[PDB]
Amino acid sequence: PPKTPRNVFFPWQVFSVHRTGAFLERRRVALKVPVNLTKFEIQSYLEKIYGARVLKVSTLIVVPRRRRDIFGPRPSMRYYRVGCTFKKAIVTLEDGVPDAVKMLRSSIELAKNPDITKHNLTYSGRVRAFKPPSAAQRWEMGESKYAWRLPIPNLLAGDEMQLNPALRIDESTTQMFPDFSKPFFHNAHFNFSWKPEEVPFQQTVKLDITPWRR
Amino acid sequence: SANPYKPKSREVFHPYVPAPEHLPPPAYTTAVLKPMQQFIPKDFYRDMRVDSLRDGVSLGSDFPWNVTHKYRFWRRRKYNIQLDDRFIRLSPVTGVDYYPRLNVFAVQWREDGQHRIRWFRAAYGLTRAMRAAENFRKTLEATGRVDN
Amino acid sequence: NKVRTDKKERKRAFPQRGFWKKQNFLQVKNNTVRLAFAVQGVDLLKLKRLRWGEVRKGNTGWWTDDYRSP
Amino acid sequence: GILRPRERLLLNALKKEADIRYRGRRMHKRFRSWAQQRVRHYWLPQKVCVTSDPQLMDGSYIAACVQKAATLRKHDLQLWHGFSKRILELADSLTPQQMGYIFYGYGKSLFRHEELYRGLLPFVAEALPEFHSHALMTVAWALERVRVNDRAVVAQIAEEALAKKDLMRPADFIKIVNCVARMGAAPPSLAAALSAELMRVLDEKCNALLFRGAVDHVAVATLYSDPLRLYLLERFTKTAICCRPMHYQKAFQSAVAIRVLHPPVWQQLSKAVRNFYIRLSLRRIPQRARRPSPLHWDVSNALAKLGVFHRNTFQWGCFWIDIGEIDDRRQCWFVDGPSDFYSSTNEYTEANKLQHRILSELGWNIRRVRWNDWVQLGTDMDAKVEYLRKLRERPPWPAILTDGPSSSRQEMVANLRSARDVQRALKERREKNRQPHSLVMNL
Amino acid sequence: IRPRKKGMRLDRRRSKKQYKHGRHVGGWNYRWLGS
Amino acid sequence: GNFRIKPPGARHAFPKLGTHRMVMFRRMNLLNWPPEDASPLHPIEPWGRQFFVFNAFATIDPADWCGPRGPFPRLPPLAKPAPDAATLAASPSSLLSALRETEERSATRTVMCVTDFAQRPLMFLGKDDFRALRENLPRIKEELKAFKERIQPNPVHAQYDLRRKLLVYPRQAMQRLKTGEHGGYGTRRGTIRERKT
Amino acid sequence: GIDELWKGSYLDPTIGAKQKEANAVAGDAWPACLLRMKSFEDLHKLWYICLKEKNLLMGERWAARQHKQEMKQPERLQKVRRTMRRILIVLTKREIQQQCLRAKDIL
Amino acid sequence: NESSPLHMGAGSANWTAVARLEDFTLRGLSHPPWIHVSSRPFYGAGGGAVLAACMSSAVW
RNA sequence: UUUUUUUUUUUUUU
RNA sequence: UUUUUUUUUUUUUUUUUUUUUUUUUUUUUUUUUUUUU
RNA sequence: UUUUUUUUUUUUUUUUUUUUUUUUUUUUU
RNA sequence: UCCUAUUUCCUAGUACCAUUAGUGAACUCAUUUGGUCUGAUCCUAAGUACGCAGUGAGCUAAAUAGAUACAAGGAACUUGACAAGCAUUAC
RNA sequence: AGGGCAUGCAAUACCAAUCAGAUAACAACUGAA
Repeated sequence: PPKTPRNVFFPWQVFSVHRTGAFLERRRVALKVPVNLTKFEIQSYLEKIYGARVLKVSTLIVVPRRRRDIFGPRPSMRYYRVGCTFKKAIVTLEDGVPDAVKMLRSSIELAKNPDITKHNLTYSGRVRAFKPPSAAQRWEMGESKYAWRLPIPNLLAGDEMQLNPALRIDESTTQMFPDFSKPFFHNAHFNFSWKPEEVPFQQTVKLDITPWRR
Repeated sequence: SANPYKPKSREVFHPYVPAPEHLPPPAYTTAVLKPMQQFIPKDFYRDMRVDSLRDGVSLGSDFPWNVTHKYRFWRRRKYNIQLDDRFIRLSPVTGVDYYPRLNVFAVQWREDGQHRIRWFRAAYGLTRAMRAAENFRKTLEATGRVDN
Repeated sequence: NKVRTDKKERKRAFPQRGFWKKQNFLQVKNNTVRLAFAVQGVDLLKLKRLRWGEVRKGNTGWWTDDYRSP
Repeated sequence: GILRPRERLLLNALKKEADIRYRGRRMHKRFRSWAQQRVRHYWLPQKVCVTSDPQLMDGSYIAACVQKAATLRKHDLQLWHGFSKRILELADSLTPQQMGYIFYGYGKSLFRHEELYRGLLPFVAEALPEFHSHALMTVAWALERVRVNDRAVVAQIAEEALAKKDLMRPADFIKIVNCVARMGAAPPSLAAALSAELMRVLDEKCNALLFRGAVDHVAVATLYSDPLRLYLLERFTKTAICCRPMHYQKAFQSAVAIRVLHPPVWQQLSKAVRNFYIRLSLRRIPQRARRPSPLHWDVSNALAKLGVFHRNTFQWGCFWIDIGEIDDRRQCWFVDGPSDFYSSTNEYTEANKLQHRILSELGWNIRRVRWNDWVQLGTDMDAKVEYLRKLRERPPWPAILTDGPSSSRQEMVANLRSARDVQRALKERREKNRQPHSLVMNL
Repeated sequence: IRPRKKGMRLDRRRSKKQYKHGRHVGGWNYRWLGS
Repeated sequence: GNFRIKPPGARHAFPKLGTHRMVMFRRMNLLNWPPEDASPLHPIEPWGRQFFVFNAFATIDPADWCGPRGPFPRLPPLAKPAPDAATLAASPSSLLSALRETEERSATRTVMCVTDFAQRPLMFLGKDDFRALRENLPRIKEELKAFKERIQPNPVHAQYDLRRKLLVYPRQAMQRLKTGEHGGYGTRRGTIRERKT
Repeated sequence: GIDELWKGSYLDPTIGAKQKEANAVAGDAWPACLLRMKSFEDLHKLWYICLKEKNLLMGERWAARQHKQEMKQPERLQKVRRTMRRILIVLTKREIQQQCLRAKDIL
Repeated sequence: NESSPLHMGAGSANWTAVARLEDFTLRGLSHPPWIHVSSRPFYGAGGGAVLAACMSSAVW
């Protein structure tokens, strides 16, 4: 399309909301934009015209698939496409957005319920999902495993929240505490990557590559 | 094949990891560890833990587990378990071998300056075939048909 | 191919006795969907089985009507 | 071609090693990015020569030169002092724009020279009406950095800002407020008016990016009213994503201080809001590398000789402690310095007083040691030990920190000069003792 | 065309050969507009 | 319930791998089996068997009972009727709310229950039953010990040994590998070659 | 704000069908007659108003397209397009005047 | 016979075909032929003000 | 096969 | 022995290159010419 | 994490593509 | 005052394009159930503290393609020892 | 023709020895169109 000049007095860009069949977060809205706009330009459009609070803008290229005229009584065998090439934009607003606008709904097909199913499904041929480490999970700016017992947080947390992790353990998916003396698994309760000092000494076994030498 | 072009030793290698010859001393070295005056610089433990594993000898009491941060291996960890230290398909008698595709044991021995190998089908039983091959080698050595 | 352009129509000409059924995988997929709806608390199987003009509130069925003689 | 079997092995192993090595480098690199941004909407079009004759220079020329020097990091005493000398001569022919540039340059360079600030202040005071947003911001920003409080002029600056609110920039407005709060020159009425204007500014012409800059613990608890406090606290939660550790730290500090000083306002917050702050504290916040000062080390040596166990440096939740006793953790010492007090005076800064009171409230036996008092002792260890011992037997400092006696530039200079030689003689004596000097060669 | 072969050939539009014929949909006798 | 209705977050908070995969599928079926007001389950070591004390719903007196119906006769509960449509129309509640109306049961029957590894009901015991069982414990240990002596080894092993000692046991061949042009002779011999100096 | 994108439209879940039908109603397009009498500022504001209406309309259009159904009251789009063209026509004539004048002086 | 889009595009593409000593007079679907196609027809009874005919000769 | 402020330019090297 | 890598760039060394140059972001610290060591 | 850009290395141009629209009086705020 | 000098440095919201992260030759070809089986590695494994995969019905004819077990003789067969056989049997 | 009219077809030829490319310091350096 035509390039955007420096000073824009009569913009022709047309912005619209796109109803996606996948699940979207609370603070996320899906828009349909041209294929000739930048992140910054998109940001400024919304910031100046609409005056909406914006944090992040993501962009994707959408290309329709090929189709063939095969059906009907008098098929032509000709190729075609449905829709048009566009930019799928995703805006991370400050405020929340209702799902009834952004997400689709249908009663005929009960399986089509992205809002209800949330991220439990992939909505595609993804047999295995992917989820990088979380902010809280990461070292930097991450929740501490030992900060709960600190004096300072408790002060803030006055009759308002319990920081003790022992009060939030699921009972239906936890095993009883075994004896150290007795053989036991590591993953049962040890949610870390270091051997506790409580555990007795463990022996080491070395493989024999040439036992015939004995 | 046991070709010359192979290491003479079969031990795990722990080569030295020398540092660049132009960098200054680390930051962790500026720490006062005295009982009276205590000073813990930033990332002191982080730097020192890594630095300790430079020599290659001081791998620590638990070397296989002091660097594997991945939970994949930790998940499988067990305590107070007895384990063997010998592969099932390894006879102590010299000259015995096993073949995966043929699925059979073989005995190598030299007679009159000529190499000869015998077949031992393991279809009837792994232990039975292994013991038969070992007994055949022992019979060879007892009757005196192996050069020495 | 969806476009129907490859030579995948050649084999189909000849007759066949039967074909595989990925029941194992399908079952798993169905189970996962069922679970994903169950955690929210809506029955999918029930709705996929009930008679056209049938109304069954909650976990109810034929068995319910047995003891409920009155 | 073909390679020798021997060589082949070595080359393949070397190659493999390369791969391994490359894999092993980008570990800690998390926050990096190929793309970057550079500010360019501030440089002048005209060309100048820093190394030129100052006499031939004019206001425009000098202004340009000053800023170019600052940007290029050409720290030269011989160069800077000539600039200052020519500026003093041309003080009566400086435009508001030029003045601002000059100020910005000086401040960026951190060129500690009160002689020029003191001479340029009065002319700024007269040209305040013709001043602009940029000039107004730069003046204060420079002043703050150089730590030269001027309650006579800073206040006027603020008043002119308020008058020109309709023409000012949000960023500059925010920075002015911040500066004012740090310098401590705003009466109640001024503070109130500033707060009222700030709230509207923030709520009308501020974004995520611009809002983060309004976060300041020193300012929040001394300038900001309850209505702005609550709005700030609530919007921070929402705008937290687009933040940095520097703002995180400030936020946390703010929270802590609010809790400690203003229970009512704290309770007035919502559950959700509260939870945010609650959870915040639990996270690990990165911090810059820190080490003891020479003064710190001297004090620590004297203390250790006195026979008391303590620590060098350590963090305590949200506040750093200079000295901490092991036998009685409650006890703590603080080593001050020239920077801890305003230029030519011994008055404590607002941040120092706030941190003192917060810990005193929390129950920390806090003691303070000055540098001008310490310097007098010279290089004698017994005098320092006795000095420390006399302090120890005495009660701790009050909750509310007070200022010291009067001072002067002359005295300051004298003290500095005096200390200069002490810090060198002590280093020489320290370094000499390490040399055994045992080996004797026949030759 | 290979790289070696392609490195020693000019473009067809570089010559006048494109204005020496009258091939068109109508036939073999094309008359330019405004002739 | 073993699951939190309308839980927070966008993903499950429990493992979905291994045995847990099966357990989730098994438990999803029954979303209300465990009473909201129930004691924690106590499994035993040898065989998966859990114990828990709960409160059961009341029932109509047998006197007023019609009779057994269907292949699984069961007594009716004791509950009050739901609001009628005429009252629900005037009620300020929404249609959604009105449609979702149910009866009201009375839970005043405290009982102990024993389940399997799968939390499958097996038996029900009351306070009187539990108290009575405790008085016969010493009398049952002696009976168990006395009955333990009547068990004898399995004669299968001895019969098999005697069978193999006094019967034939044919054995067939295995792995009859073929050969190409050249046949085998039981053993093979290698080749000898000289170096090129 | 962002709400404007769908507020008052068919997509709005906080209103009934009667309110949407009442909102759906529209008048005639701005003609050149009226557009000529206005100043630069009024035409500049009307341009943004028409752009906002087009952005709102497009959503409905697409929504309908999704279900393979015709959008209710499709003439709105046409109307807005005509008004947008007429404003620029006016402006362009205004400019051409000056261009002509300039030419004249040079000659 | 392998599939190589790189090869295909480097030897048989629009810019590669022009360098070929071939009969370009033949019509090409996916090529830049040199065959003339006679353009838009004469005018009937429509508005005379809206009949387009030229562009590169008239651009200003 | 070049890793975090951009260019020009000289020697050695794990 | 069949006789095997090095240029862009990084580090070091040697210097009279240059806004084609590092936030007008932020922290810490006793501190710097000539007529205060 | 790649692609882009310097080198290897090539107008050995991958039609409708690019840090590439006439090349700094830029109104520095 | 016995440290190799007690030399401030977390992290600037970030242009355009590629991506379905798991098993599986997923490539030319084509009689194409994509995914099971057919071969080495990747996990200190009583086969990984329940993983992947499995397609109409009926019936003693004979012949043919294969598997297991054959009295005595043991190359008398065939142009030719082709083929078949030996290499497991008190534990 | 009132107004408007993205992009591609490799374009200093409304002129000027030849020979790659945004059309090449001499020479090396060559020629049926």
